[PDB]
Amino acid sequence: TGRELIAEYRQLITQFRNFIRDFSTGGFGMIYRDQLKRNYFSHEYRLEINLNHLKNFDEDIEMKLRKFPGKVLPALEEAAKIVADEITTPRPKGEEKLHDIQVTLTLDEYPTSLRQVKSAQVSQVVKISGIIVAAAQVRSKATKVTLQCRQCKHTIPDVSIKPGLEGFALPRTCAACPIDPYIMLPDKCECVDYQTLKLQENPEDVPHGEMPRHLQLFTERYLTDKVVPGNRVTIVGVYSIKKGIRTPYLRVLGIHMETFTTFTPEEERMFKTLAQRKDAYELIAKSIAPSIYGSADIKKSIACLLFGGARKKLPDGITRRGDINVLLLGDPGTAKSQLLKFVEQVSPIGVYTSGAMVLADGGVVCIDEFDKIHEAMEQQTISIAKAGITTTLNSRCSVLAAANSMPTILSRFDMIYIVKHDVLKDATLAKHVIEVHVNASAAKETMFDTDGFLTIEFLKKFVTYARLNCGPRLTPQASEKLVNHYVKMRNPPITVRQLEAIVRIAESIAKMELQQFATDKHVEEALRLFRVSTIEAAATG
Amino acid sequence: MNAERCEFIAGNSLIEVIPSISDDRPIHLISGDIGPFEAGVPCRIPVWTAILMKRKHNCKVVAPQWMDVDELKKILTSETESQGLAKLPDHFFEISHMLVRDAREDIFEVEAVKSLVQDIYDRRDAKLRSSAIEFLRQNQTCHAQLDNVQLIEASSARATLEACRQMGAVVRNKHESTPL
Amino acid sequence: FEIQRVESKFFDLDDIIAKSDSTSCTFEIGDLNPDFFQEMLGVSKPTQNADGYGVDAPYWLLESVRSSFSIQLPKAYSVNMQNVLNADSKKLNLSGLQQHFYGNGMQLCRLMKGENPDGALSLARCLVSTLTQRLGEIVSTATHLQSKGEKFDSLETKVFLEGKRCKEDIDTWLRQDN
Amino acid sequence: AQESAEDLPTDLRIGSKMRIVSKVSFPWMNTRKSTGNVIVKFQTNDRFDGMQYFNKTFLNGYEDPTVPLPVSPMSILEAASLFYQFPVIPGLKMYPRITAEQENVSRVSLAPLVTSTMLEQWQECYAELYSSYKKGQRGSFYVATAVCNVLFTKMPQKLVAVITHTTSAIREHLRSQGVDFEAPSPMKLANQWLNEIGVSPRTDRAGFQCLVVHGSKIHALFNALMDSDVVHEKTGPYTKIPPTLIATSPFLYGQLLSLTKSSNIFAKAGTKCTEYELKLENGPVLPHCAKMMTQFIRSTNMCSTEEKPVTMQVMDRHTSQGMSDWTETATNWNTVTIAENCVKWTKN
Amino acid sequence: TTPEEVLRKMTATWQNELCAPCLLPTQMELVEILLDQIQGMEENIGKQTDKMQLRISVHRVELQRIGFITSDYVRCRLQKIESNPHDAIDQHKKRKEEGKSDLLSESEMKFAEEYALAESNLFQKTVLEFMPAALKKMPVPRGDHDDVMVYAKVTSDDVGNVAIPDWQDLNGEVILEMEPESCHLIPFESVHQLVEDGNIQLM
Ligand SMILES: [Zn+2]
Repeated sequence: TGRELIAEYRQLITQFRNFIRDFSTGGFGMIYRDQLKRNYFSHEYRLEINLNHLKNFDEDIEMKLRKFPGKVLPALEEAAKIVADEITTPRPKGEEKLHDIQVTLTLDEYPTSLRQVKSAQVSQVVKISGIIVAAAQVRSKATKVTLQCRQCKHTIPDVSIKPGLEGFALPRTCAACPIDPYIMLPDKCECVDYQTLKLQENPEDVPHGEMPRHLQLFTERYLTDKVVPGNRVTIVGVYSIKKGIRTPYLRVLGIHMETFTTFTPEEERMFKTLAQRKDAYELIAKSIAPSIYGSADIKKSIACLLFGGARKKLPDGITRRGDINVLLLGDPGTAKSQLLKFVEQVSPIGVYTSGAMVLADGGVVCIDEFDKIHEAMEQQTISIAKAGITTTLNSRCSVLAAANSMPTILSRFDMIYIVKHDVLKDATLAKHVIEVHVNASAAKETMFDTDGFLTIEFLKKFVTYARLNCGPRLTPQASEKLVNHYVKMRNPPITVRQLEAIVRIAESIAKMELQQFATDKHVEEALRLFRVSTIEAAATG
Repeated sequence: MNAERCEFIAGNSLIEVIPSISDDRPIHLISGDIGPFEAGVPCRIPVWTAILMKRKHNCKVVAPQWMDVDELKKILTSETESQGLAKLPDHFFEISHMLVRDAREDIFEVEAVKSLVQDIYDRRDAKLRSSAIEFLRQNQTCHAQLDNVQLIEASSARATLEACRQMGAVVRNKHESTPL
Repeated sequence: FEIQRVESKFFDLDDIIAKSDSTSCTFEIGDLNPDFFQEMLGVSKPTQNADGYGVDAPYWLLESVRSSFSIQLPKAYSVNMQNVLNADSKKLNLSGLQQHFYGNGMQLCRLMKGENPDGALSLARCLVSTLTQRLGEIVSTATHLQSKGEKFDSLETKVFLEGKRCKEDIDTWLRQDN
Repeated sequence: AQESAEDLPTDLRIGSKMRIVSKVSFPWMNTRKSTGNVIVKFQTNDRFDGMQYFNKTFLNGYEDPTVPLPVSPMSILEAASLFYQFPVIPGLKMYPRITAEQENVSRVSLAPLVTSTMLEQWQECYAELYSSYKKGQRGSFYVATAVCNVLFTKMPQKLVAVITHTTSAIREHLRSQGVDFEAPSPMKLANQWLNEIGVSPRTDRAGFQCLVVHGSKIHALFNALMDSDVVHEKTGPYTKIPPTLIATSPFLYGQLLSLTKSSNIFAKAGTKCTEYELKLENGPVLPHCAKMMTQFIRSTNMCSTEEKPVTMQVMDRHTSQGMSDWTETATNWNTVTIAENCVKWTKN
Repeated sequence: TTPEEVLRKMTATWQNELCAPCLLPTQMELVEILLDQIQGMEENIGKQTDKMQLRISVHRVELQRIGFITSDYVRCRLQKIESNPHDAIDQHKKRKEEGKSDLLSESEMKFAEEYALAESNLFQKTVLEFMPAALKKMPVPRGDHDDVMVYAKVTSDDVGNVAIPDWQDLNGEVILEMEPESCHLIPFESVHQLVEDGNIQLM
């Protein structure tokens, strides 16, 4: 009865060829024909088809494709191959080989709940939604294999293997020789990529007081390496049972996703306009955390932390650091954690936390509750030698620390503040802050913001621009002041660490203006900031 | 030179229409007389004038003889068999696109006509691509023959001219570098 | 009001930038005033060996040196690289090597003609072979919508831009007829 | 600057192509003045008479400068274009043989019987030519190998051989073969110092060149060319095909051959300057060719308006650079102007 | 000669002028005739009392087409003159010395001279007055159309033969035959004279 199946198969190929050629949106717009031609010349051997367009063209083959996908879908792939040959011939010399094309599907329906796939839906096309929770490494699967007999060396070529997580059984005895005599040649088989994923149902759809359920997914060729854990997806695929009890899995036919370092001349002109302004440094310091009152010198210090100094390597190989580090002390209140969260949002790379020290090469780490590493701060490296291990972890970053209160580690911080009788001024602040929170309750009921402060999306891009492009130095006249200041303070706790910290702060201030050189102006502002911050620790405690 | 100017030149061709209005005198265009019009009696006018009347419901357009399905199949057969480009009617693709755009009510067997025109365009495009790729491997000559190319096909393929101009400089540099 | 006829590419910014590049060269000791290295190149003292003063100089200056001098080929045009590029250049990133590849090669041939005719002819043959291996790929690559031309030379960029312009025009004309 | 003489100076470098340009039409062209291609058409006994004049010029084994001329100047044109060559294959180009100068000529598969019998004939043919050159009375001959060109000649006797376009590797290989030629330390102290302290001791290019051999030392070069696999290509389009030999006087297994000739008319811009072009291609352009072609022009009186000169050009002579340096009787030239009163060239 | 012939000649002139890389001999005579025809038809329509009828719309659309052709031709020639004005004057004087047809009309020549003076003033005020006395001459680039290719179609019956450079040996040249329906990819300087004579249409 094989000729009847051959007649059915060739009829299906004829109808799918007619669908790919004749479907149109009016005029000369044959969308699938044009898409197939563009994909083939782009060297992407794939096509994507909408089943509602197919249902409007012919209802019967669409219904058959849904109910018998393992029988009907290879005919559609074969029809796509034939139409691609017709479209592209005569191909140029060297490109005579005809490639093999993968067909994918889309479908406009409500997805089925992952808990409510009926047992009648085995071996049928279904649509499911969820979250990707895990993703394995890509592996190879054999499509066609060559067999040879162990004793008499007779061969069976081009034995084809069915798709999915299915095995296949070898011939038990020789066709032309003991039990199970055939072997598989490693050199004369064809292979394609595949990948396994795991899908979790959406937490919105879990019934109250229960854990979510899971399903395993199988993907092939162009559908591999398309997703990462955490992604939200909708999937069209065949519901299958893995080879009287079996576990189920889904063979994927279509995925739908439910979700810097480059600039325009407009962006460069915007950055340069802000750099050309005289009040740019004060404007950036004002733009840091506008919801939190006051703290002007602290906001200036955080701007210096974000921009940093230059980084140097002399001919003998000893490097000089560019990072800057800041510490905050005093009462546990006054929105310290909100300042740290703002720096975490604004910084090009960064982390907030209460190891963690490693994870920010070129970035910023905010540490709360610091009263809970000396090598990490100075050497930008930590080391270990315990039983059976010795390694070193190296990473470059700047650190902002908040404490609630060792005298040893105070040497490692460039700037220190003590936050500390507010009640009369705090009455006006209470009026403003409670008016803000009642306005937030009422709410519950692109360089500039509306209030003149800089936007976060512009500020983050501008910091990322400046760090990769400015790189300043000091003028000799700027260098001449620091020598006299150092000698006077030391011969009226003065150290070379403090001198290099002042030099780094002066370079950081000159970076924001996009200067070639730092001058006496930047040195004097750096000295003012250093005195105002550090002498609080000399006066207190 | 671009596709809009190609369509502009293609508008000067003549085509036959059947008016429903009537008029007594001729119309003395600078491009020559076209009238008079009698209702139900066909006559020949320019393509731009035909489309202008068809938009105002003043006539019915009669398609060219080469838009018959048998004639299109003959053209496709010759284009498939010949190694070079086969010969076509003047402004073939432009007149096809203009009439499908503005007068598809009057074309007969519209989908079959449209599909055959798309087939002819596809394989002529492949022939031109292969010829240009095989030319750009050359170093021995700066000449090729491209008989029966259409104006819009020539307009779409101007990268080859720039590539040949760039190749000639390096060839001249090698000739001047040859010692004596 | 008097007129001076000049080169056809006198005002070309790309040609000025191409002339502004520099190559490694060597000059004979004592045959030139050592004021030259401070006067033209801004170098206080030449680096010196048994063969001569060793420096880098720009092409605009090197054309004016009617005295004796010698040229060393840069890294991108060294003979091992010539063998590599002549073997297969169909997918290599020439812009990573040099943004003015063919232009600097033609300048090097014109300079090296008096010192080393065989090396000059060998480099010219290499340039012709390298461009022949890549022009068809450029003209084909221009037809994709997602192409952005990252790897191409300044000379190849002209062909790429013209091809993409033609593709945009014909696609815009076709999509009226829906 | 310009250099000049009464007659054409000799250049001994063999070239690949000759082109001659004139403002006066050639005899077979005179019907036409429109732009187009013209056949070089010969008439009656002209080719046979030119062949007679050629063999009579070279009958003694060296040139006789006193033979009477033919009557048709077309026979002078024919006699200028002839030479003898071995080996023989129809449909394969046999010059130039340096691998850098081949365009990609097509593959030709051949039987081992054909290649073996060809090599067996080649050894006898080459030995016969060399015997008649050294101890007989032959003038000169050329050999074009895959790596170099060689010339054997006599000084106006003393014998001289010249080799051209060699590498340092080929020079050292000939040294290992035992040829001699008149071609154009502190590290030991450092190693000694290291060994004296007890530190462990484990702590020429010159481009392309020519060579000249005098006298009795030529016989070593003869045996080297007989032997080496360096000159007998074992891999490529010229697999197992022996080197080419060329002469201007007959030798055993030598085949008589002729250059390809063609001609064109160009017209431009409504000017007086129609231009008439003659080409000779597809073989070596030996030094006698230019000398006879000068006589073809001067016999047919194309110089009569000497205010409109005629120019001649010979190409690819740099592959054989050096063959005219060993004497004051020769010259390097590439482009030449002919008049009746003089012949001129550049200082070069 | 009819206006129906003048318009047909003008269209072929417009196509050749767009395709050619340099300046063809001027054809402002046909432009002046067609502009006068536009004005005559405009005044004739202005004498009509009834305008909401088919004839007036057909006439006005034809005037639209003719105005487009003439305007685009003049714009292309002005954009060519602006690239190098001194060289255009030089080529016109050389054609006059050779006794050939005009490259520029009188108004085009006047425009070229006035634009050249206006362009000279900016360079003299910005740079050249500050130079040393040897460096005060005005630079003028040479022509640049040496290696340009065209697609060309043959229309005349008896065109004959053409010569092109030989890329195998650039000392010499190769001869081609042009059969009277063919299309070629060819250098422009080989077909320049035939494009002037109207035996070749550029594409
Ligand atoms: Zn068996």
